[PDB]
Amino acid sequence: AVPAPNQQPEVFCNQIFINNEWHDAVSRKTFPTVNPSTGEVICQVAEGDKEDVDKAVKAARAAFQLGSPWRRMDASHRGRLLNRLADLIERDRTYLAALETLDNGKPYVISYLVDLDMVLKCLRYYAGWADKYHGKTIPIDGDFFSYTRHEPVGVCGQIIPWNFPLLMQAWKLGPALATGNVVVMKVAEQTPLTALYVANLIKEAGFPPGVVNIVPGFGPTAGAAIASHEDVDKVAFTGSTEIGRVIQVAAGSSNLKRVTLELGGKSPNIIMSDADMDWAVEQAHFALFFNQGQCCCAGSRTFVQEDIYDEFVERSVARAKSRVVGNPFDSKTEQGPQVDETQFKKILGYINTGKQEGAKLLCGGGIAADRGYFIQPTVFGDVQDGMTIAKEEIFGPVMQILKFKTIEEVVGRANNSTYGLAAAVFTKDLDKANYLSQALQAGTVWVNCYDVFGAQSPFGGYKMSGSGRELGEYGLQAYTEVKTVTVKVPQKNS
Amino acid sequence: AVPAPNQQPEVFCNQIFINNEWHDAVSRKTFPTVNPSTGEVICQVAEGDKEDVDKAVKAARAAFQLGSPWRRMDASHRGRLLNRLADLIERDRTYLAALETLDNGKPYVISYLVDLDMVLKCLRYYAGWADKYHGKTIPIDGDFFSYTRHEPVGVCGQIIPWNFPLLMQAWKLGPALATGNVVVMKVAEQTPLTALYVANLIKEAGFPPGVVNIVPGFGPTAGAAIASHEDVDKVAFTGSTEIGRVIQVAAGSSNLKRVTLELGGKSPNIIMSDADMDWAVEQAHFALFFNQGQCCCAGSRTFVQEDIYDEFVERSVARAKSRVVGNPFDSKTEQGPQVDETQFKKILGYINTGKQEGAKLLCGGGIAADRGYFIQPTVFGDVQDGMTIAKEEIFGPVMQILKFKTIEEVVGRANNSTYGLAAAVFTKDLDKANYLSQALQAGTVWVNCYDVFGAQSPFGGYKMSGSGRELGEYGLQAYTEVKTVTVKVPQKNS
Amino acid sequence: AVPAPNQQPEVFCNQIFINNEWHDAVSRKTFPTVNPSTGEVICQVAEGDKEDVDKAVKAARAAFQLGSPWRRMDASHRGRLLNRLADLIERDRTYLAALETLDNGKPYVISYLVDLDMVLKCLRYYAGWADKYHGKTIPIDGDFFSYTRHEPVGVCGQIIPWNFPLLMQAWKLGPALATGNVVVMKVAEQTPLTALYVANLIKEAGFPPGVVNIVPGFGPTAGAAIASHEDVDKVAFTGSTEIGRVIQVAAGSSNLKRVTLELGGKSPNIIMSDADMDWAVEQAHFALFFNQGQCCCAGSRTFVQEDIYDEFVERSVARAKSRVVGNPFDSKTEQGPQVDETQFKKILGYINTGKQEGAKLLCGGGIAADRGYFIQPTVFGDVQDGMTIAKEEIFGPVMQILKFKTIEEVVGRANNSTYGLAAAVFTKDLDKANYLSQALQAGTVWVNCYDVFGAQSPFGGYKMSGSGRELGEYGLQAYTEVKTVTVKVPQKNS
Amino acid sequence: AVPAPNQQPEVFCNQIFINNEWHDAVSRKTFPTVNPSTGEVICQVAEGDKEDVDKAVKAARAAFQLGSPWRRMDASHRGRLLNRLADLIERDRTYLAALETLDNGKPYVISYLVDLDMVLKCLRYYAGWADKYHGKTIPIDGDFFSYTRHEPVGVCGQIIPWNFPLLMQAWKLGPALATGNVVVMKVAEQTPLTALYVANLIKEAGFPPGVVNIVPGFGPTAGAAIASHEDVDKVAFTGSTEIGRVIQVAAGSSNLKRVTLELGGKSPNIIMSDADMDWAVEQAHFALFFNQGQCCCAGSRTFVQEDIYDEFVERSVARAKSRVVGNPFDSKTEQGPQVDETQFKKILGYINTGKQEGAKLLCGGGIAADRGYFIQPTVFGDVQDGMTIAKEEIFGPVMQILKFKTIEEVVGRANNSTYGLAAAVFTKDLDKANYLSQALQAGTVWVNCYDVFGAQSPFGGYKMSGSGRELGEYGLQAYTEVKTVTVKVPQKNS
Ligand SMILES: O=C(NCc1ccc2c(c1)OCO2)c1c(Cl)cccc1Cl
Ligand SMILES: O=C(NCc1ccc2c(c1)OCO2)c1c(Cl)cccc1Cl
Ligand SMILES: O=C(NCc1ccc2c(c1)OCO2)c1c(Cl)cccc1Cl
Ligand code: NA
Ligand code: NA
Ligand code: NA
Ligand code: NA
Repeated sequence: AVPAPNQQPEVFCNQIFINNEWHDAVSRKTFPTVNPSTGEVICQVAEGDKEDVDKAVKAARAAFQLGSPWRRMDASHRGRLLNRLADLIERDRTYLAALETLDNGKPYVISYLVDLDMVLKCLRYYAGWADKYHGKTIPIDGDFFSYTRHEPVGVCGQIIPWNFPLLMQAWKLGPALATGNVVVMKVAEQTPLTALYVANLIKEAGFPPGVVNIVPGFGPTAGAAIASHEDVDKVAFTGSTEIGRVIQVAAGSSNLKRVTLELGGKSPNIIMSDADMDWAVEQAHFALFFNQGQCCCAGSRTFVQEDIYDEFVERSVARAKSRVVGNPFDSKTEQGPQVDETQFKKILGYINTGKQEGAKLLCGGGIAADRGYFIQPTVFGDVQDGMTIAKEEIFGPVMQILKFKTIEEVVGRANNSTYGLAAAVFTKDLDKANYLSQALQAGTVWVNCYDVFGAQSPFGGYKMSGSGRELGEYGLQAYTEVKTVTVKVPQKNS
Repeated sequence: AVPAPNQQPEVFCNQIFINNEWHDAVSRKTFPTVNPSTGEVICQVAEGDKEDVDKAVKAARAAFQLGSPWRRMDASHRGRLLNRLADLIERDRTYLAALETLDNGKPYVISYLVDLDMVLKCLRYYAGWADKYHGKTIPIDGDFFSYTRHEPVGVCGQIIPWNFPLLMQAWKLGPALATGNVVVMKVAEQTPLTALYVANLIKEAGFPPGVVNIVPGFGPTAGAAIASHEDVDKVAFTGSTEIGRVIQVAAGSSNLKRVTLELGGKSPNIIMSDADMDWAVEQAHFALFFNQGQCCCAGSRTFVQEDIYDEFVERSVARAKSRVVGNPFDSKTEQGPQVDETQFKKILGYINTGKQEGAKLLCGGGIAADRGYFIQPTVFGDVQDGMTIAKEEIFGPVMQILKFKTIEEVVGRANNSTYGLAAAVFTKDLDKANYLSQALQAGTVWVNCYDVFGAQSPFGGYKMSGSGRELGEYGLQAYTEVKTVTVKVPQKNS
Repeated sequence: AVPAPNQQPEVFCNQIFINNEWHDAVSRKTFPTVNPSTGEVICQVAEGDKEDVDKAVKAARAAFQLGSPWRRMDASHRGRLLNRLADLIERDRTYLAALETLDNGKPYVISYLVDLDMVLKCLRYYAGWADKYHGKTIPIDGDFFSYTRHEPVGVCGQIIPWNFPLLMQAWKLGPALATGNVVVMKVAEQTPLTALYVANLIKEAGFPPGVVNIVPGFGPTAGAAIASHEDVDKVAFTGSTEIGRVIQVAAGSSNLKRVTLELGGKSPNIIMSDADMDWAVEQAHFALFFNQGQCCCAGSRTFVQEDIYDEFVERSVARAKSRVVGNPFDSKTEQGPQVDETQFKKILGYINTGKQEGAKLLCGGGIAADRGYFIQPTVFGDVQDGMTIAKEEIFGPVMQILKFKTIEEVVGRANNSTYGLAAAVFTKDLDKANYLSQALQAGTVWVNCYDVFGAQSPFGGYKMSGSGRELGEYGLQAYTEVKTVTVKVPQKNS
Repeated sequence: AVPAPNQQPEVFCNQIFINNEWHDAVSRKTFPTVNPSTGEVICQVAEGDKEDVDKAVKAARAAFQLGSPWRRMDASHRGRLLNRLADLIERDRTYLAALETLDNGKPYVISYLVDLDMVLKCLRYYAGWADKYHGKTIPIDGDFFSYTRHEPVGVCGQIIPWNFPLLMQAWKLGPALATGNVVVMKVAEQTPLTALYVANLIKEAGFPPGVVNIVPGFGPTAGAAIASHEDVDKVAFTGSTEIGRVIQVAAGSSNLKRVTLELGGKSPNIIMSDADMDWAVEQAHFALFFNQGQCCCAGSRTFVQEDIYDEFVERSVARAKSRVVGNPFDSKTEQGPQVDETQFKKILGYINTGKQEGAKLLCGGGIAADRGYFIQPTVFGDVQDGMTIAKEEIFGPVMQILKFKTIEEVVGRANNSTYGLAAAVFTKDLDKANYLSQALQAGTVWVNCYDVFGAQSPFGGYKMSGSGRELGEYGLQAYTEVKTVTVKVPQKNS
């Protein structure tokens, strides 16, 4: 049940947001952001660089000074401000969902019902944590009173991706602001607009100036400037595994800022022979093709027990052949365009590679429209662990189906990856679900479902899929600096 | 492996323990403790009364005075003392095991491998908690520093049953001592001996005098004096639901002391048609017959799905007839005698009451030896929910087997009870297991097992099976008094 | 900026509230509620009794059924509902504040700025807890997966007092509803009206029918009915220690329902000779006289070190004489009337008692007006520990000032009470502060302040001031029932 | 009351420890470890490099395989093993104490009463955590059951320093083993002996082969090997801020392993004018001179209020001159030799800068014995913030005394450092205490004490003193990898 979208939403924010004001870049340069459905430019956006990041960091540092409005504010009041922000986002939900669809390509129905819903749920979840993340009083030996203070880490540099622009902004801001930090945020060049607008709403909500600063721009410039900045206390980066390597080195090279990363994956989706066939087929489709395949936790390795392989495959092809690709503003559209021409071309490449390395093309495999970055839903069968398409993140509507015989075999094959973001298991058997959930080396294990996120439950990678967790109580850990205070007392008693 | 037992072990402690010293009752009166296996007196025990509880409580109060050795001792040291006590108990394991069997009647092999293992594991678990039950520092509104101290509740009265004499002592002392409380404990007249020997070890381990005081005696006398005492801060009572209510009333009429209760049960053991038959049969036998059926969480309503009912009943009667009843010191014996004559008569009465209401007596039904309180492993088939034996706690080797058709049915029938201590579900199905464990109104739900206890996991009743939880972190809650300290500061900052 | 009050607000709700609907008593009976300022009837209210409670409990039980809208609702959505209730209460703040003052007698400026603000803060605080009170996964011995579910305790009977009608309602509803329980609430006959109007807002907020039910009526009838009810799972009572006793006995005689109590106190306010004199004198006046002295935690024993005694007393008496008594709607008013004629008389009796037993009456001591129930702020000096006014809760504007010499002395005297709700220490010295805060046997110790409450920090009694805690994370404990699920697994690994 | 030392303890272990066996370096190269009191070689030690590290990592990885004895072991049993290891270390206490003094130089009385006591206390503390670090059950949105498993991070590389050889080993092993990780440990070339002996005790204790592996060697070889190893999951480094940056860059350039750092400091010790003079002077002495000044948290900037400055300086100089230097095994010795030639020369270098830059050398200043790396207790007065000795970590017995006026001024000065490991405040004033503890940007703030460690309380740096915390519950975090398991259920209910 969804409000009709404005199919050409106006843009009101496209600059640098520092101290609750809008700036051009110091260089006065701009860059274009494109509508992926048409390939035409939406507008130019302020192209931030090191000098701009420098202004934002100083503004945040100022806001963080002992005795500032933000530092003195009651924790409960930080929660009031987060709740007010969620309220304003709801007020503007229909507009934001459309703007999201315009800049990103995802279907408006999904932006509205999924993304913006999750944004509201995330911010309202963290609003509640603001005054509940207690330190401890500690029964240390001797005549001492010892306790810990949970203080903010300080100035947090936050780098976010283009696949879920508003949701990722929320995943970062929620825990950060709940714990009284200040942020310098770099948004993706492919999708800067919606986070920029939310910045205006952060102003409207009443956050003191400098508490949230947003610098659009490129990675080799704006992003690198953040990771390497000498007065940034903490960096949180979501993006490719390859770039997460650059970030941590830059943190080592600079001021030894604390680092968390959310990176790529090649998550195994395991279908046992006792699985509910219909449910598992639809879920495996969802697991892979959701959001044009542009999900770090995409179920891009579908392991199917040989007894049910043939039928599972037949039903999966039928579903993929009937997945509607088209204008993201049409309510019937299941899959919009890929985010840009670079991804468009990289995905086509992987398709070309999968055919060459002997995988069996079951459907799709081509461009799905002559304008915009639309790709046919694609399904490869008889995929082998050694193939490129079975090892590398494609980040597109390309499905991999593999065949296995035993539960021991599959555990080994599933875990034989340098990735470890997520995994799933479909089975009716209690013992099989418990065996696999324990044995799978992944940050999240779904059982008879996929892509089930809740602001209550932590998310993050094992292995090279990242480190640290977002969401849940766990999402607060990376944003807290712990101070022990130990006080001599006349005579300690229990 | 089990050392050969001393079948008539010497008794060294048979009086009232106060201030690490042994006292006669102030009346000098004593009572007999009997060997359940023969019906003969083992020895006399000091019969503690109100005047003896008063002495015990005054001693405990003095030990709890601010600045006392017990109050000043580091938390980690209370932990060291508990580990030392466990070490001492293990040193005297073979002796304690045999004395447990002599006074209580359970098989020596079980006293040694189960009861004593569990006593050691309980004490060592709680030793670990001594210095880890943190208070909080709290982001309170305004210019204040606010925190909580987790202090001991104070003088705790503890009344334990006769079914697991040593283990029940450990479940009480573990948490209370870990958190720095002092104890006045009343032990069952049926089984005073092992608990009094452990008082010797407590002194030997170095607990300051008055920290643990033990008063053997009767219920309406010593036990009542504890529950009704004006200077006792907290009572923990394990026993029947009936006496559980005397305790809460006595607390309310006196000083409004804090109360926790571990009462009776009539726990449902649910076997679905897709259970592993062999496993389900043995586990169901175990679930009911363990400890001569003297378990508050005995699976005394065995619900079996109609499709497998017949096979289940045949296998269950075969197993009940094979159960060896004899001298608990004989290694072949699976079942010792009931704890005393009162229990002996009562259980026999219940069997009669069941042969009345048209339940099929399938085996046993009668006395099993002309010497001692031995009762034949009894099975009732085709039991109906309205029958007295399907409603009331028997506390003897009497198994009730009921039939059911659907999952909705068994849920309602299982839940239709004023008891809710435990429950079990046997099934291979993920969803059935999850549906039932959520739906069942019980303090503990075991899946594909029964009587699985861990010091790590809490245990306690829903409904009239008690309130509060023992074991786990949760067992600390009832023994902690929370103090908020809120301090005016010059200027609060995050 | 306090909006001008309507001195005669309209009454919209005066019936029994069940299933989100307004009912007359089955008996059709009503009782008058009085304006303690004029002594004249405001209106009549439905007089609920056993049969009305029974209907409410049934409605509550029905709303609690597995699969019901309240049981199935996302934890996070319970939070949304609590947040909406707060918004509506804030929308109607001016009205509720005026209504509170009409029925209770407290100054309108205080109803508006203190009570209402605290209600909003309590509700918004607990809103945040709804989806954050996690159960545990537990490293139990053996090949098992063991975890705890934190389930709602169930049908909760809440009996609340007249001193803080709206605030006490919120302190009870917040934790109960955050944790998914259902409520049958008995409001005070002196002050039923504001609670009933809030019921209307509960409906407007969208809480399912039967989740909150309110039965206005008397104590020995509606109150006792809830306490003794066989289908009420938990009872929370705030009132006199004497009635707390009846509540506990009732719980024990019936179904062993869980019980928490917030009872009376005789809280010591300790002023060291090195305290800021001006601040100490204002805070001491506030501590005793706030809300016409009708606070469970009133600083009703003011201990003042002998070096500063004569000056403190002189300043205290001066402050008491200038305290403005009169019309609670008049901004100039500091002190309204006591709540009713029963309290009025009780306070006059204690005043006479004080004079009779030799306490030095320094000011007031009598009736301050003819209409209503106004009492002169009264100060006794040279009070001794053995005096009745030094021991018993007066619950009126009657201050006790006692002289002490040493910090070791004052600890014993402060602690020599059957009460232990709160205490305070005024001193500039770090060591004196830490010494006293540790040594004082009280649920809350304020340092250099008094009556500092935060939804974040727990509050409750030691000894006979009650058991359990309200506010903070601690306030969730009594509203939770712990279920252990222990599942057999093929092979346990770390 | 310290048992007599063996002043020339025999060495039993001097090789590489892998799989509970002793190995020569693959290259058979060795290196001398020297007694710093005499400058004479104690013995040769296996010089491990990359190849030996690879052997140790493979051993660790194997011990960590699902289904291995270490993986299947009950968590409570891991605790039993830690406690057993502690008992063994206690058995060998005088021996390890003497060998520590022999290889490191610290006085045997301190090694015995401080280092080994703290090793015992740390290991016993973490033993208790083994089975108590619960994951969560989470009330996620929707029809799901969601929980977290707290799993081990896996193969942990641990690089420890030479200043507290045994204690640092325990600080790393306690948490890592309590949570069921496996370790590859690199010990400092200056002090490899006591840690290798503890490896024998780990074997004796019962730890499976490969769970703990120790590779002595140099930093740029063995250490860099661990940090860059593609199969090490986590690294914990304690050492110079300079090296810590190498560690974080290796992490980033290899496998993105998780990293924690405990680095250097320049901690401020703040003496307010109302401090207790005698106490403050003796504690300022201890704060800096402890462990030959070889403490990361040394109070190396002693800020003293101008009103008591002169008296404080005179008293400090007097105490410094009386500080006994010499043979660490002599009971009168307060200060042993520095650890090695490199440190010796670097300290003398800093003393030279201090003189060159115009700091008043008040006592000491050079070599204190003709044999061994003994340096005189040195005090510089009237130090200025800009001086090299006020800024850089000296890590020797060189005291900086600075003069200040206001509390605001000194906060700004103390916080003007890229270090933030610890700090201390001396004052009798409640408000001053609270103001400073909050305001100081340090990982630990001591009040009226210094160098007060407890296993219960976390320790770690702000800014460039490190990241992550050791000790306490917090110390378990870096050693846990969190897994979310989200399960579809028939129907979610509260
Ligand atoms: O729509 C859902 N997930 C889609 C999804 C996929 C990848 C994502 C995501 C949501 O959030 C960030 O990454 C979804 C579902 Cl089917 C069930 C429960 C909760 C949720 Cl949120
Ligand atoms: O106005 C306050 N207390 C008044 C008060 C007294 C007794 C009470 C109460 C509020 O709530 C229940 O009992 C108050 C103050 Cl002065 C400082 C901080 C927070 C608060 Cl809430
Ligand atoms: O002797 C102590 N500290 C000395 C010390 C200094 C630096 C350290 C350390 C111990 O452990 C690691 O770093 C000490 C003191 Cl005076 C009081 C309580 C507890 C402790 Cl352990
Ligand atoms: Na775009
Ligand atoms: Na007996
Ligand atoms: Na009234
Ligand atoms: Na050496």
